[PDB]
Amino acid sequence: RVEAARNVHIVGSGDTTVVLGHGFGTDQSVWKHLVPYLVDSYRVLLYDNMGAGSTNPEYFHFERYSTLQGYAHDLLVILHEFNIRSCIFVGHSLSAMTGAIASIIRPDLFQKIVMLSASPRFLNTADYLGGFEPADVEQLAGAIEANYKSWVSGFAPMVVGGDMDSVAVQEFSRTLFNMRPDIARSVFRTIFTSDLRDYLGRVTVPCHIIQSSRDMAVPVSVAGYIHNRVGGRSVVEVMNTEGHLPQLSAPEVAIPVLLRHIKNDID
Ligand SMILES: Cc1c2ccocc-2oc1=O
Ligand code: NA
Ligand code: NA
Ligand code: NA
Repeated sequence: RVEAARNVHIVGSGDTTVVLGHGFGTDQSVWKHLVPYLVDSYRVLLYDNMGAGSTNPEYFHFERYSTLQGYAHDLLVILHEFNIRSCIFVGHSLSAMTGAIASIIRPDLFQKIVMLSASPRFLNTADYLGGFEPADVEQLAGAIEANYKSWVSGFAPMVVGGDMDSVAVQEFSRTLFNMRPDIARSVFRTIFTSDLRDYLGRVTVPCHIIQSSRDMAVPVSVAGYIHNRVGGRSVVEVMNTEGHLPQLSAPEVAIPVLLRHIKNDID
């Protein structure tokens, strides 16, 4: 059941639905410090993607999940099946891009996109700074197929930032361990070999572009890159936070920023 893989969950109520997408290695629980502050005003729809929960027996890695375009298509199917009208889409990490891709096809279904820790491409070119040289990609991949357990122990603190002991690193490690290792590797490869830069000018719905100032995976210049290239309205806010999952690791800072961008129009 594709429904089992997505694990769509709804909470809250209101005239507007907020759809929350998550990044690689985590799941919808990454939004645990945001949801309490939305449910009074919004219906909230959460879903799992990018291989999350694939240690569940009922999980099957459908063919559509071979590409980020397939995830974008699947998001559109979710919006259809849950009768979504003009959602506020909040995408962490690559789900910002699957949301953006989807919004080019059904802009009528998106009131806005709020991007958190988004990047259209991690690998550098001669002319584009994504934050990774080839050596960096190969070193981050590390033991992902040799020894999944070892890989997680190194990957999780690097991505989350701060220090290995933090609850956020523990949480990210927990969700990584709810991924089947083969799926983690294939999705990791999909992501690092995807290049979404060409889509940006086709995006027309308003984009609120939020990131940590100190994110190992997303140089500060990436927020500006997106801002300069999208085809509709946009705004940038770079937070004084570290790490790729600041909604989990620095909620005291990140949650009020997210709420302001959810609740208020540009501009
Ligand atoms: C694969 C991958 C990542 C690796 C490191 O940092 C953030 C990432 O987000 C992703 O989707
Ligand atoms: Na697949
Ligand atoms: Na379906
Ligand atoms: Na608004």
